[PDB]
Amino acid sequence: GCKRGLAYGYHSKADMDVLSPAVSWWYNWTHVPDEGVRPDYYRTLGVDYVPMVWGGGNLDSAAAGRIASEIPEGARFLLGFNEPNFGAQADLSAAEAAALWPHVEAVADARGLALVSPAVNFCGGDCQETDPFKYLDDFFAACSGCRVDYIGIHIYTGCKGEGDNQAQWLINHVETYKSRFDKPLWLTEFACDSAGSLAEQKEFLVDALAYLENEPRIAKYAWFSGRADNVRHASLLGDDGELNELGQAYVSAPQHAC
Ligand SMILES: [Ca+2]
Ligand SMILES: [Ca+2]
Ligand SMILES: [Cl-]
Repeated sequence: GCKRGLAYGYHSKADMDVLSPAVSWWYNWTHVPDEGVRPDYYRTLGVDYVPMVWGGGNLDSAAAGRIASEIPEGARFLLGFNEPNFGAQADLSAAEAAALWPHVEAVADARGLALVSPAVNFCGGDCQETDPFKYLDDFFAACSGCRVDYIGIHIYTGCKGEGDNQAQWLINHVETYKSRFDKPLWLTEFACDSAGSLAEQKEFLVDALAYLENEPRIAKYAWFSGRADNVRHASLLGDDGELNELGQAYVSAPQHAC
């Protein structure tokens, strides 16, 4: 249904009150929703929680059972491993990710969840695989019998883009995924990474959402993040329950069919 989500794990009730007019889903890199809004408040607001299996550690049938019984009632999706191609994140070869996928698929089969691939991006340092398109080709080869409904991607570019479209470098990467793969896409983290001022991140966000809302191959997208320390000007929230100017732009931006 509605595409606009958030990648954040520390929502308060008041935070979700001000986001929920347009932010219809979120995830938090684990499989149980943020303590501040659980077990009922997010459900009463009608915001969807999407669980994740972040990585490959401590994973077997017993763990799959536990995760399936801990994910809340109402789940419909399950995200696969986070940035496995990065040594500093889930740190799995495409072959290892494919070999452990049965545990992820066992959770989704038990609970009736649609599956998002492990989420990839370009890696430049400490990389199992630098090239995200290659990683995914290799994963699908190694996971030939596996259920994967959607492809997970992360994009972080500079803020200036091309001509009047400050999001052109992000658009160009989505167009590469669209040519390299046929499955629908979830853009589970994005922001620009060079913002010299708030105005630079705001113009990038506005042009990015106009593209993502109107691109049918993007099923869902999630801004990084509610409160971020290390991506300059990327936070949406200030004080408890207060959107900042960037949050207001994210909530107010036009939506496709929704
Ligand atoms: Ca281990
Ligand atoms: Ca512009
Ligand atoms: Cl609650």
